Amino acid sequence: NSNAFKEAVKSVKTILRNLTDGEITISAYDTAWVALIDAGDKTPAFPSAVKWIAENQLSDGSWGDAYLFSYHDRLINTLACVVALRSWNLFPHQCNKGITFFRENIGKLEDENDEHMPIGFEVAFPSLLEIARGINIDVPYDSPVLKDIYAKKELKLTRIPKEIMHKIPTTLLHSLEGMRDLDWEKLLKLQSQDGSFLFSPSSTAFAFMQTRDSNCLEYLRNAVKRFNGGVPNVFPVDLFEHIWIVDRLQRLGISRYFEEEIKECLDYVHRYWTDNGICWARCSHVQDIDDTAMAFRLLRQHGYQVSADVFKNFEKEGEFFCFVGQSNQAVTGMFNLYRASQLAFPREEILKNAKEFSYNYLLEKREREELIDKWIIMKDLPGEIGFALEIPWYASLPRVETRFYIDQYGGENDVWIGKTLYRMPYVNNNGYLELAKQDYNNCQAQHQLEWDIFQKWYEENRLSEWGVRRSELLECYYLAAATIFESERSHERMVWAKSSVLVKAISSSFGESSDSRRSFSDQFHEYSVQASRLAGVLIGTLNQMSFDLFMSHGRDVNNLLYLSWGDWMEKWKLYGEGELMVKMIILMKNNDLTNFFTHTHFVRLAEIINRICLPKEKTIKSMEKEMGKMVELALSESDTFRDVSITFLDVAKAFYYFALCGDHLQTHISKVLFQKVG
Ligand SMILES: C/C(=C\CC/C(C)=C/CSP(=O)(O)OP(=O)(O)O)CC/C=C(\C)CCCN(C)C
Repeated sequence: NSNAFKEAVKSVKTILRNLTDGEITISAYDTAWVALIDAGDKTPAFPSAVKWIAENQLSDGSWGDAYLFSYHDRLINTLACVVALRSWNLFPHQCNKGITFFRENIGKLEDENDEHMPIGFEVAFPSLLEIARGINIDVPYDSPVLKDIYAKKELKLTRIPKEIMHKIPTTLLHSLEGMRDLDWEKLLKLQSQDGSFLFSPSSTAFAFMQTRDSNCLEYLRNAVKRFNGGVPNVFPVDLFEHIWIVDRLQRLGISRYFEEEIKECLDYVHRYWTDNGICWARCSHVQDIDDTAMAFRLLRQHGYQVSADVFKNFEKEGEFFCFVGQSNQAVTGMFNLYRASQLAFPREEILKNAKEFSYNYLLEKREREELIDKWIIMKDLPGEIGFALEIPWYASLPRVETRFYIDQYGGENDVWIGKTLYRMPYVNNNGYLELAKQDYNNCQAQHQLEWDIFQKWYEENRLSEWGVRRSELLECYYLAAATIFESERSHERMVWAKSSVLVKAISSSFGESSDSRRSFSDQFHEYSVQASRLAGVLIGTLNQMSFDLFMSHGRDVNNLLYLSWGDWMEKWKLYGEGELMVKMIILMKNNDLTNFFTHTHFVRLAEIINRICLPKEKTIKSMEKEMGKMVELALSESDTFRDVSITFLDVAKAFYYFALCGDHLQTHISKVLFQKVG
């Protein structure tokens, strides 16, 4: 909580409060199509788009992404801008430098092995070349590398279902500028509600040139105004931006700083949610599975009511697809489907099918070394997918997922792929990463203090002689700290860790028979020599914890502590650790939620947790089924009771993670607790 830290938090809040239709970089290709429009008197309709072009040429004469050089991106943006400038006979200094760049680099188009192909390049690029030849621009139309691209365009055009494109909304509307022989009377019926052709400024500019439709013009006027002459390759991106910012702040481990602002963002997303899902932009007649899956997951996680029926439209013969009627299955979309499918409730068959499909799809891509995505160049997509394949959501503890994501997140260096390369500065942001590194390291420093205190407690109480090994001590501390990690929740974190250790000692030391258990239970109330000693350890520890909470927060929970341990002991002697830990955590909270221990919803959750937290595949699957019921109950909870339901889910996930991964935790424990980020 340095001043600098607080100011950084305030800067992220200012971002969140001020989101509108998307902070997205300008596409020179799209700006050039806007700049081509004739106002009606043989002058540009948008002189500020022509100015943008001339002002934003790169020093080598190209246009495009300055920080990620791609021949495809540079050559299509540069050709478009030269066509725009030459068409009006304006800015010849820039126009000629662009022609020089094109002449010198066109032969290099295919030089980069792993270069990602801009969307629609193979139709859009030859189309621009034919415009350029029409206005007599002297570039090498006969460059040898250009034989195979032109062949591809005619092939693509014969495959497009052009009659369907005129009847129902499809993704083809985003790219009309490379097509010929269109029927505008039909296509105008498919205009989006903001005047665009599927949120593409270039496609909309071409439509306007062919139809002079006023609603196309208003979409363009609005975009050119917002971006001071330029336009992006897709706009708006309001839903994409709202959803991805929430996802990134959550995964980076810093979302608790932004609770109010995140609620407002998700209220916005929910306002535009529909029974058919969503795309990147509100109020669309085309939806996509990546936006739909991300919004579904975040809305369900935050307690909004959403139906898994939204996914039905994307399913075909047991497989799932990014868009209806297209074969694309992007790694990132299927990753986001896999994440969403894990929030399925027991009755949601379509998500069970989606979970199987997307898990197996990603497993195969990983095996074949095809974890590469058409929509984005990321720092570490294989790392993200690898973690998701290895650690299901039911086993994913907050600090474990965050510790790995902070090393995967690309910050400002990720680049998205549209018709041209683009950036999303409020999704992919180095300041978020710096805040996340600082916060992670600050919490980790506190955990290291506590780990020293905990080892001193273990040694002073001689717990090694009551059957608790050093390796177990570290596991108990880790599961608690990786779950309840905040510096201000030390009391909850430490009561869970110490309680779990004492249950192990008591069980190891007195759990063998009914006599041994009675012996211990009697000594607890009475406080056989041995049982009295371990009993005093337990009692001393409860007293210290309640005293510390009283001195720090004024809350007296002593009687509550003893009641809960008493209840656990009764059942143990006869024959429920999950429920004991949940009560302990709730007791140490800086408020009073213990009034809920009697509530029907508490009792229901307690019944389920005691079935998860058992005293192997079959056992894991049994736990998952019970987990599924807990999730549905917890996620459907009243706001005041939310903290309690969250606690049940916390404890259960720690148990599930241990059951699944507990044979080989060493690298996770080291990264989470003992290796600083950065
Ligand atoms: C309508 C769009 C693409 C064109 C249609 C498609 C899909 C063609 C791939 S089919 P193909 O395999 O044949 O390859 P090409 O022919 O198109 O080059 C998407 C525009 C939106 C964005 C850029 C925002 C994405 C935000 N999302 C990441 C969250």
